Amino acid sequence: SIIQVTFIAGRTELQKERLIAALTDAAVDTVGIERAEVRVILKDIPNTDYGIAGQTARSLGRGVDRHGRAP
Amino acid sequence: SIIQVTFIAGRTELQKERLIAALTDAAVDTVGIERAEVRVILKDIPNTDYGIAGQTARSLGRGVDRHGRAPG
Amino acid sequence: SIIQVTFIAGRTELQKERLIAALTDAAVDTVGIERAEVRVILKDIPNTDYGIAGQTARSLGRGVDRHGRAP
Amino acid sequence: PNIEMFVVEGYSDQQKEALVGALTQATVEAIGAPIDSVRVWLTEVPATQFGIGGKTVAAIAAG
Amino acid sequence: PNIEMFVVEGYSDQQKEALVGALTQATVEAIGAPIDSVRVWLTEVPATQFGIGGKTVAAIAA
Amino acid sequence: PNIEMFVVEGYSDQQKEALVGALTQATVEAIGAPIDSVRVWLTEVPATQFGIGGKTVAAIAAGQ
Repeated sequence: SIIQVTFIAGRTELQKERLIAALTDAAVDTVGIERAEVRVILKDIPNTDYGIAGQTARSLGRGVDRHGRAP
Repeated sequence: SIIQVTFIAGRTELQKERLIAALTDAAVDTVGIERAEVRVILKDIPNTDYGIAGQTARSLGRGVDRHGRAPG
Repeated sequence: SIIQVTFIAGRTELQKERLIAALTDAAVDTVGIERAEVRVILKDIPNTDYGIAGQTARSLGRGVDRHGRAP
Repeated sequence: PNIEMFVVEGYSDQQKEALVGALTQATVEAIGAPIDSVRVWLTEVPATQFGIGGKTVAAIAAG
Repeated sequence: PNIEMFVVEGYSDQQKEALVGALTQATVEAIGAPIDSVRVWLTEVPATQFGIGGKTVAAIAA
Repeated sequence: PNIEMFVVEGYSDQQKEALVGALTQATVEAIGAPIDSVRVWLTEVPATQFGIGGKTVAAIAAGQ
């Protein structure tokens, strides 16, 4: 089974590696899915492309943009 | 409460912010969802990666690629 | 490697089998993904739930409803 | 353009119908896409399957 | 963070509850997100609609 | 029909063009949908963001 994650851009490679391990462990431990069956997809959303309460994340000082630059 | 938009790359920051606002308004106005909890995810697809009737948007001369560049 | 299909409810189980098989073949034959890695997920959207150009699929006489039969 | 909205189950067809048109219009009215190109669909999530802060909506609504 | 997990039909409501909880806590721990910002939902796929290697899970199980 | 395929970064533009066309044709033939109704797109994932068995494709590649 298949875990799709969306989150504001700005996480490091190590945080992404950690999240993939931890989400996989969570599926295996909780419902006994075979480890080899677990897929995880992480998609970084630029802060210009993610809306919260009608506002972009960049307008709220959160996240980085498509080249990793903070607001 | 979670709105995912997929569309060809090329739209501006201001277009996106307009879209984010408009979609959030539409959700709250039509079914009274809490504005504070509406999330809008905009997914830019490079024109090399998007298909129209089996042909890439770039082949049709539309949008931009992953480097932000027009098909010209 | 992971294929997600979203389309209006109404397709038969045989059509769903055919589509899973054909999309897998396309992935394998075109870019050489190993067959055992290909995952296909089909999502049936009721016609009261799917809009064409602003109108629902049911409004236009297409597909079926969440119960399984509709005009 | 493709618009997918995840909603918890509970809305009626009519609420849904008006949501679809409003999301389409909002898209046409925000960026200028031809209305014929705008696809909207709702994915309704059962309350047993959608979590906020780690609790299901069904569990929150136990009291 | 938004987490959508596609699961084949067959899990109990209590397994689904534990899954959304364990997915949420895994995110909190792994990337330090505050728990109330994490949204986790499950999308249940009928076995006739979940393909592995070109074969449906239903056909595999049969 | 809407077909989204998640792919690891690395395929050429020609390969992606070929994939978009073959997924479209597969859909037309399997369920009889008119080709102009079939939207196909690829969502490209960096190899550090695609996990199999809890490992990234990047780590799997780096392990031969």
